[PDB]
Amino acid sequence: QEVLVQSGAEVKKPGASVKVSCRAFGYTFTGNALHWVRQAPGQGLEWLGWINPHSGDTTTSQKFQGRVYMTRDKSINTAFLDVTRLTSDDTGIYYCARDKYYGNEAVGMDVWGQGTSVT
Amino acid sequence: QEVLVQSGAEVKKPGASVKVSCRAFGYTFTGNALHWVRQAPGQGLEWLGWINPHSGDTTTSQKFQGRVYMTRDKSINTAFLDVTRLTSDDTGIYYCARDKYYGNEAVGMDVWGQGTSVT
Amino acid sequence: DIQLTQSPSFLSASVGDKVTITCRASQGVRNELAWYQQKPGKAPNLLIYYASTLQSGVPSRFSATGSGTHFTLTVSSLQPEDFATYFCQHMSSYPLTFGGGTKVE
Amino acid sequence: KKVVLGKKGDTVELTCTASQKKSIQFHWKNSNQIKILGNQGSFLTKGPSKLNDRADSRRSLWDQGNFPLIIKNLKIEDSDTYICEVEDQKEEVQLL
Amino acid sequence: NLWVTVYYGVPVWKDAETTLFCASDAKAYETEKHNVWATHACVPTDPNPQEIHLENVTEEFNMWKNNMVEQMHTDIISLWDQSLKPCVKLTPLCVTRLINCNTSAITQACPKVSFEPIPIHYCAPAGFAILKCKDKKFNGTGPCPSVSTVQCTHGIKPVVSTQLLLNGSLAEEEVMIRSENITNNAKNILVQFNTPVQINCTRPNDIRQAHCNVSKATWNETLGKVVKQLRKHFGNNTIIRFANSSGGDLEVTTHSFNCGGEFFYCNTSGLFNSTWISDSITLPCRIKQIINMWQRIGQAMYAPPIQGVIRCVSNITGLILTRDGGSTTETFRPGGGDMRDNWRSELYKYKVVKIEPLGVAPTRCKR
Amino acid sequence: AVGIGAVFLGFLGAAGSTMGAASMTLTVQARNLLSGTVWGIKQLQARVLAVERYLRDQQLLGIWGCSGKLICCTNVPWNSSWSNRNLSEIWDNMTWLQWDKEISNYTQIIYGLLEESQNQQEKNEQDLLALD
Amino acid sequence: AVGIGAVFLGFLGAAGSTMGAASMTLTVQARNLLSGLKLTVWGIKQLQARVLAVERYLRDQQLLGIWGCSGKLICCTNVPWNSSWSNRNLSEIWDNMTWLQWDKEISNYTQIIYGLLEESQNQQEKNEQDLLALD
Amino acid sequence: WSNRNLSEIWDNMTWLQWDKEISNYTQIIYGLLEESQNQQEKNEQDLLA
Ligand SMILES: *[C@@H]1O[C@H](CO)[C@@H](O[C@@H]2O[C@H](CO)[C@@H](O[C@@H]3O[C@H](CO[C@H]4O[C@H](CO)[C@@H](O)[C@H](O)[C@@H]4O)[C@@H](O)[C@H](O[C@H]4O[C@H](CO)[C@@H](O)[C@H](O)[C@@H]4O)[C@@H]3O)[C@H](O)[C@H]2NC(C)=O)[C@H](O)[C@H]1NC(C)=O
Ligand SMILES: *[C@@H]1O[C@H](CO)[C@@H](O[C@@H]2O[C@H](CO)[C@@H](O)[C@H](O)[C@H]2NC(C)=O)[C@H](O)[C@H]1NC(C)=O
Ligand SMILES: *[C@@H]1O[C@H](CO)[C@@H](O)[C@H](O)[C@H]1NC(C)=O
Repeated sequence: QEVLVQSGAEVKKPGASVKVSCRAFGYTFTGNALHWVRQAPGQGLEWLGWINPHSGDTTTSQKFQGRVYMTRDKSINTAFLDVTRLTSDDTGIYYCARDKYYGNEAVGMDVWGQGTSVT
Repeated sequence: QEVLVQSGAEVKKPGASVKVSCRAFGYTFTGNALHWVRQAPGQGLEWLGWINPHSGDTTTSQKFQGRVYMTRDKSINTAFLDVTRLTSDDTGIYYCARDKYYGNEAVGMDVWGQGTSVT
Repeated sequence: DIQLTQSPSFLSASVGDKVTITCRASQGVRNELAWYQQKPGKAPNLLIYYASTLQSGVPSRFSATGSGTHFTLTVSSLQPEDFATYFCQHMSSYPLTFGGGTKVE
Repeated sequence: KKVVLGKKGDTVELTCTASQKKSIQFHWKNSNQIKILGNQGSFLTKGPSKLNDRADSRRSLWDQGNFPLIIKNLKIEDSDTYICEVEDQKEEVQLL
Repeated sequence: NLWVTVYYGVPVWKDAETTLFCASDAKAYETEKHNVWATHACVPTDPNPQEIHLENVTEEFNMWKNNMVEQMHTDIISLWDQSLKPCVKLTPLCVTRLINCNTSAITQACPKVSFEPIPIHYCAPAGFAILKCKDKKFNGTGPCPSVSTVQCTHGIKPVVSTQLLLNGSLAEEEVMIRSENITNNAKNILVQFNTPVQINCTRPNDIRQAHCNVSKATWNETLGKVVKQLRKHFGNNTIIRFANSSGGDLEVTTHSFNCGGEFFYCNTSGLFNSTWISDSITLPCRIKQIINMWQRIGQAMYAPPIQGVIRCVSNITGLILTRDGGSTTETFRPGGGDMRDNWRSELYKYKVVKIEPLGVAPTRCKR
Repeated sequence: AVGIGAVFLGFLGAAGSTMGAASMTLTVQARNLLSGTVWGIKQLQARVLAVERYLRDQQLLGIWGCSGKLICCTNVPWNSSWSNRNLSEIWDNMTWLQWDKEISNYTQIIYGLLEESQNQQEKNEQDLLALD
Repeated sequence: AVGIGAVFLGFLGAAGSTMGAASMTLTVQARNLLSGLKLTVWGIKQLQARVLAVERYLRDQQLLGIWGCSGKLICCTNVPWNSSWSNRNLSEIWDNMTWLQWDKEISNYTQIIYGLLEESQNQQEKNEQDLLALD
Repeated sequence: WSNRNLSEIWDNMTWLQWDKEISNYTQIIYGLLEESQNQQEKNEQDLLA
């Protein structure tokens, strides 16, 4: 029942910004922290950022600070990931993941989206 | 206008139990404590005990513990007296009486019922 | 950062085998670890949180021990649905990172 | 245990009485697990028995708390123990 | 050593049976007799629906002893008896083993109007909540694994039907059968589909004749998945038979429903025919002028319908059946006629609870 | 571990949660108890009855006089004959629903002891202390 | 003498008592100001009774809200007692005066008490706690 | 939320202009003072007692 639904594929020319959406079904959106995980083709998983959907607080890794922005919309239970100034490195599969979030801290990523392919 | 009305006279076998009622008119029943006193014919009064009609607590003399029981009914403003294990000593007139009850203590027995003859 | 290494890089085993995967941390992380399974083309599924507790819905054949910088993921019997990629992650301090990736075949 | 005798070729009324006065759910069944007839609230339904076109109930008299069974042209083979189901109460009656 | 503290606003609910209101949308300009009923019925809807999923908690659902079935019954009798004005009603009065009953007659004006049903909600007042069971394969009675609280109900169309279910809500995963007690031979079983069966059922341009076409292959695979879903309760080796009806009135031996303000009665003899072991079907609908009233006991006579063409399509979403237990094969015959059994297939998963938000708890305070 | 702050579960969001984690979400469920011709006065009846339902509980929490609501402490001794289970079992391992189920039949004596023990013993002692 | 405990004189029961129980049973009379076609006029009468009762409780509670006590049904304020209001010993007031005759004596002077306690002391306790919180 | 000092706000400005200047940030003030301080002060006196 708990599921995260992502948008379709996207191909974008380098230099601009990309927006991808992730909507939550089956769980209450305003209580659970949300992570962004990207995967290069042939490589492992690299972490991008994590967002509280209630207060709007975000935290991005220092390798992607000032270039990756995370926003949310409570009336549709959606989250938007903006990643700006793409090179050929950032081509891959994007994932939104629900954090388990026990005791007001990060625990684990239980339910993930189907993923989007950005090129 | 304030009276106590009792049940009719009864005759009973030794070893049985007798129940006598006392209904209060003309005063608030849950406001004054009720005494029970008996009188065998030929001499003065003898005392059993007295009861709070509101809290439900009873007080019985040490000559009649476990033999004389006192109950009450707030819905019909009545007090019931049960005398068990009868002998020929308890033959006489039984009285319920309204305590004056000034200053959270016993003061005087003002209004008395007409009496119930138990043989 | 805190770099997390996995051993062995590629593992080969048969059906019904008990094997162990070792996760090594460059710094102290206490009991803060998560083990995941990723199939090719799918999304990762959670297996172990808090380095010892089994996720509901995962079969009880999995186990996970370890503390400090040393962690073991142990399976007792192997099945054809089990052969996928296995990841271990830390969340103790910024930034987070995943493991290198172990292939079982 | 009510036992009633019907003559051959006549009309017999047969009775189960409920406790209250309301249009409620009742059922009428024979002994060998075959339904005779019941209600479905504001209507009547009949069972798969041989007595399907032969049994009648009075819709006016249901509101009183009694639910009748009218059998015309009584035979030999229908002598049986009939059960009336009124809110998990077993009211059984023998018909000869 | 330990003292007590009071807590206000605790998550504690008990079971209650208080009244609620429809709170459904009303257009307030048109005279279809549902909308002008809806304006004097209740407030229009809140456009942003509240849905709060809960954590791990179990609750005992029971859809054979619900309270909102009675609220549905009272509200929709109050709608039908104020919208459909009949030409003449004959009702038993039965003034009090000898009972004399006089068939009282009520006469009034009877115009003809459209009766397309509308979706309505059911929204509780302040201090109450509606729990919804979210198990995709729900038995009907017992514990629920993950409940969710809702502001109020999805849109229900108050349709009246016998022998069939119209305009309903499909199941989540598969066709589900629901019963109060298997092997009781007196309780209706409710069957909820997973795919809609589209049936067209219209009066062509005698005026009391109508043809009612349903597809064959979709209904065949529908009955195949129904029999595959009901074979788990009967040993998976028994022969299963479908028969048309057994006696009864006109509203129970035939598919009795409403279409365009006309009281359609359609025979279903050629629809429950096959026996199962281990292009288009037409039904002869005859528009009748006599009916047996379902709100009480009594009969009703109406006007002849409007001349012209009357068309209505519908989606069969469920069935009301019962068992013919014998002494072996199993026969299922379709039943119905109680609208409480008709509206329990749309309120099978809903519960009303009352908050008691004041508790006590021991800890180590002082004044 | 890393944190980002507190969250919002919504109304009835922590009914399945533990005893200690549902002692800080009382404010969300405080507000919903008030909220806010024939078939035109049923709505007024429902609103007035909800107002009376809130105001009775407000009077009950004002008579055991705290009025600094959502928690207040009293010095009524918790008798060990009720809830003989340990503090750590009932405060960290068990939901609120079973707690209300287990103290369902013994609540009225607790209410009647709070109302009478702590309103003429805490009061009329401040008046004696205020003689100087 | 011997005793068993308190009794229950009920609603408005100590209306003839001389303070004492009437100054102790404040909780029995304050708990029922809330009480815990034919229907288009009668229901309007019943609702107008109930809503007016809710007004009757709430507007009396707001005056106690202004006079900052919050420990309801008994609270102390620091207004001095003028001898022009009543010249009586407290042993004359609290042993030999029922509440009804005391209100009958005071009721010509009550609005001045209400205006003085609203205007003076709540404007002299507030805007002084802000001065106390300077450092 | 507002860059004005403590002197101009209490003697040179009306309440209506302050309600205009605060209406962009009323909900954050309400949420902060509703959540944080009554989640920190309460259960702190339980630790004190
Ligand atoms: C229903 O769903 C709820 C979630 O909504 C579940 O509640 C959670 O249950 C898990 C256990 O599976 C809890 O996880 C534990 O959290 C502890 C948090 O530490 C704080 O709390 C403890 C309480 O004593 C304090 O002592 C401490 O100082 C902190 O303030 C962790 O510390 C725990 O991990 C440690 O203990 C275990 C015990 O064996 C060790 O093995 C670990 O290695 C580690 O040392 C533990 O992980 C979680 O907190 C619960 N949530 C909430 C909000 O409380 C329910 O379990 C679930 N089921 C039921 C039936 O209700
Ligand atoms: C908890 O309270 C109960 C009463 O509420 C106490 O029960 C007492 O039990 C004895 C046993 O005979 C009686 O004689 C007393 O009269 C009871 N008390 C009262 C007030 O009626 C019980 O003792 C208390 N628990 C503890 C541990 O003291
Ligand atoms: C007391 O009341 C009298 C009434 O005239 C008034 O003159 C006097 O000033 C008052 N004194 C005080 C201290 O309030």
